[PDB]
Amino acid sequence: IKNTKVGLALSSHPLASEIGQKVLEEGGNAIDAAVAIGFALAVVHPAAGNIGGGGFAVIHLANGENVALDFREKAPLKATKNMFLDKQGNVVPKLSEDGYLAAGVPGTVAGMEAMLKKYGTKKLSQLIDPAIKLAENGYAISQRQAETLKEARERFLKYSSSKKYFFKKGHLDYQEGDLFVQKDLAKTLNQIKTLGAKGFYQGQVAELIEKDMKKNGGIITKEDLASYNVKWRKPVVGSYRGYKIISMSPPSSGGTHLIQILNVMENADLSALGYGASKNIHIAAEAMRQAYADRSVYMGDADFVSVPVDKLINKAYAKKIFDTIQPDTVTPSSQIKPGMGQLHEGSN
Amino acid sequence: IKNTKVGLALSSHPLASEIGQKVLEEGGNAIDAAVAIGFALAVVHPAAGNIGGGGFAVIHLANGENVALDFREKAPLKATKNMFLDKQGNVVPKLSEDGYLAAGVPGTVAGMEAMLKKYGTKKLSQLIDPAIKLAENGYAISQRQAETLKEARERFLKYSSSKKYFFKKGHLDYQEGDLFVQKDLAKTLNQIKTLGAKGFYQGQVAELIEKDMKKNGGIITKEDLASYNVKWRKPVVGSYRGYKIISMSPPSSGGTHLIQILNVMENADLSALGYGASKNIHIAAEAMRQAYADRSVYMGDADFVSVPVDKLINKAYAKKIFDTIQPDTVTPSSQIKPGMG
Amino acid sequence: ATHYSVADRWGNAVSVTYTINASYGSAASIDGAGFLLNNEMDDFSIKPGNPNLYGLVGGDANAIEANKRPLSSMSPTIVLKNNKVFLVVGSPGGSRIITTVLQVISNVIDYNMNISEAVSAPRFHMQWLPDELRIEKFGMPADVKDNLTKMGYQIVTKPVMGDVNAIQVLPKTKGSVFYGSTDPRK
Amino acid sequence: ATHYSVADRWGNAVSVTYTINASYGSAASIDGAGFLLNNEMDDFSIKPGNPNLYGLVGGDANAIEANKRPLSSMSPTIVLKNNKVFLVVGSPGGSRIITTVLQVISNVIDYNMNISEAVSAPRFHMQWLPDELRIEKFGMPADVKDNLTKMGYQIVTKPVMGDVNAIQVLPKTKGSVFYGSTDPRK
Repeated sequence: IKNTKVGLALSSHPLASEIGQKVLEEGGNAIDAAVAIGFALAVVHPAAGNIGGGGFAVIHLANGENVALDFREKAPLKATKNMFLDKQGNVVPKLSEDGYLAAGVPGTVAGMEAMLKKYGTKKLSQLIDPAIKLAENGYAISQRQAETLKEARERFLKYSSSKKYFFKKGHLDYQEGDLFVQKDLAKTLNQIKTLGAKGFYQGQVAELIEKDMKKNGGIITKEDLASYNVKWRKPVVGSYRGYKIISMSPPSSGGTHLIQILNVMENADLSALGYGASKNIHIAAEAMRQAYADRSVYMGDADFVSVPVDKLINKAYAKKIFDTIQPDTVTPSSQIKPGMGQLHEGSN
Repeated sequence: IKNTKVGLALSSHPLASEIGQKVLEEGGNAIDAAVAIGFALAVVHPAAGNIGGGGFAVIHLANGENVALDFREKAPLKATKNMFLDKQGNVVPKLSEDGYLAAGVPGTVAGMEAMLKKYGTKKLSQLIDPAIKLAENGYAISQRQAETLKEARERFLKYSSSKKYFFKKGHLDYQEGDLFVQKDLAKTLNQIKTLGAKGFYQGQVAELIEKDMKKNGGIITKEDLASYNVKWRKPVVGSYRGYKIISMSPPSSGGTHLIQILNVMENADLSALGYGASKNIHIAAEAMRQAYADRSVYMGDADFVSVPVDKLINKAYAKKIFDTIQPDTVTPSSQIKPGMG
Repeated sequence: ATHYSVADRWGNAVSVTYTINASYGSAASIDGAGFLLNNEMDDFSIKPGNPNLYGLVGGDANAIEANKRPLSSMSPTIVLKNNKVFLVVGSPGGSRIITTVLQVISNVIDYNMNISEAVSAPRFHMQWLPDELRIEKFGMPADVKDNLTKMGYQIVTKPVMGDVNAIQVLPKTKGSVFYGSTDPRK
Repeated sequence: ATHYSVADRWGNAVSVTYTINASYGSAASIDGAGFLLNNEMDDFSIKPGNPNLYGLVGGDANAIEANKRPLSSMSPTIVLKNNKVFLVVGSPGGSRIITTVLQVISNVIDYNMNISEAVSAPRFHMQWLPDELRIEKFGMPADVKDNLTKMGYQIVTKPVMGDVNAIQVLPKTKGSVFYGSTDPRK
């Protein structure tokens, strides 16, 4: 895969990738193409591509600036700390995983619009058309999609809505090659085409969301949808062997631990022994071990809790981690202390 | 790459693969598709696909029978043992490598026709059409092709014929994306379409071959071309962990040593340690070491020399080789005896 | 989750990972609207020390509060070289995202792999709990496994990790050449 | 050389390797006819103990004689399972053909790789003279190299070996599924 003219737009589904690449061919910028792909994947890759979830965009601008878009889902207005526990204080099995109470307030649609408004050059009406076309006219189920649909069967069967949308008549599994048409989805997408984000978060679609939630024990209402907000944030930034790393800040832990782990690894000359050497794997894996321990205590939505991002990505902390790595020997997880005695702000 | 209805035809050039795949879609058999591919690659992959060379086809038939087709080039009638040496036995540099004396009598055209006539269902005249279209109308030079043509430049420059065919006007390298058109090749392919193999081995093409050879110190003649013969041979056959291995027999060494090396490896449970384990690499490499020493003494065209194929693929011989492989040390090559005695 | 990467001719790059969490999210769709709901609530810590879908644990920091965003591991990333876009990279994989992405970056910077090589290279994974070194089929030969086991790792072979869609941008004598790789695991 | 593989719905399989020898053969074309001449004569032994373009040597067996066919390494191969087509495989690579093909076959039979995995897996090579273990970039980790070096191998990293085009045929309920792989080295 190569290009020397308009760049590249790459995703996990060739139809979606084609859509973004087209946007680049016609003169849209990376943000424009990013938006078209976001909606296309919502149609052609329903296991993960979505309008009912959320995510992050990390953006580097032609003028040199970096910005992060947080369109992560929010816990509903009525969510509570122990909402998934029983009266004994134990987890209610599957309550956090299956059904309507498992859902945070979707951010994807608000996120697509926000980045387009701020940094795009094209109109949402143009960028959403290919998605609507795929929804309305359909596409062929792939070998892999047939496999994932079958795996999800018992989960879909619990919900009348899903039994309608993701099976053929008679509740039959979609097979490789079958035409998959999603007209209700096309209807929802048309509302966003006409009204923008307000087409999802207000009006008829918001009503549909509130209604189905109330019918099925969810707590999301029109109020939660009206209250959904994206946040523009500073990405987390670091360096590795002269290269600048720009990644996602809280409420992702991803960028912070990525930078932290590379910071540890930077203290070894990995290049000396090359790919796949056990000595190299050991440095990385022990760095990972400390990072995920740190994650369990120090990471969350920074808007709501104190998150020591700068300390976690500090190369001096990484050097302390590297020094704790015993040659030719692991430190079992049982012995790992989150923060390594370095992330204490007094007795807090 | 997956197919559940007509099968697969796979080559190193997508245009040739597509040609073969279409033959399958149209109801042709594996031989029909193989012949279409052979001619297509002669146009779109000139570094290796060819009508001026030769090779082998190993074939398994629906009825269960296996066959091998030898369309390997033959040394010309005027070839001699010491032809690439001077009076004193010194190698004449590049004489076996660059230019007209380096060529054996081409077998490819004869081989394509032979397999088609024996096992095919379609006409040569039809199967060659896609190749002719690519020759006459052209195709785009790939990035890799631009690279390999550039690397061959100093060799092409030695021969006026290749300067005409493999450069653009002004003796310029073809670049990626350029349309490469081969009209004289299409002429040659059209003779083959119209006349069959005799369109290459006789008549005007044979005339052009013989006369260009004489002009340039080559030795291939019309008599060489008219006497070119394919040979239908038994494949070399072996087994490996319950699977049957069918490969090319002399004049290739490939099937014999493939089977010999697998036979050595069969004495270990490679699956236990899995891919890339040094213990497994060591067993395979020591088996290779003995096989290539054997190759240097025992292998050649069996129509002219004795080639002990059956001994080389004998599992008891392979076990003797296996017995010599030390757990933690090599058998240096200086210590290898061809045939082990 | 699914990751997509975009880089344009003016020098913009956009790295996006987005998700409904589990495969098909919560498995419940909004009737009349045709889309699946996320199960992103499971990315919170729902009880201290309780492992979630990816074996991740927490306490106070990632406890549920109304309107709070559940902690993610998504790592959409951009790497710069001399202040120019060099890599655009990310992956799905829940807890495995962070280690997948950093391995692809390391393969480029430490080992001089091209983007295709860097994406196709086998991946390993350690996330503290569970205390195991997770590897891929055919990913680690016996000699390497032996030496790591001697260090004290418990090695486990599990299904392939991640689905990287990445771009590598390289300067050409005039302008840029954009290289892309999808993931052979997908 | 170049290798191509064909398998049809009736159980026929054809494995073809063919060549003009070197890249572009002898580099000389037949004027008026538009094709390149082979340099297949270099596949003979031109002088006892003289190494050819692939470092191969010979003596009497592979000496030149009128009408004789020069020794090849080409290994177009078909593997059967229960008397049904299972693999169709081959490669170019001069002396390296034999070892390339056998490694692809071993990778399927011994390690249970699918045909794509079997073809993409790094390859090694030993041809007795030179007495060296030839490997590919990123193909062998330090731990494995160390152990082999201790055994007495001289390991050398050289350009990637071969260009396998292969088919694997597996039974399904109604007949067969055909899987193909081209070579990522291509």
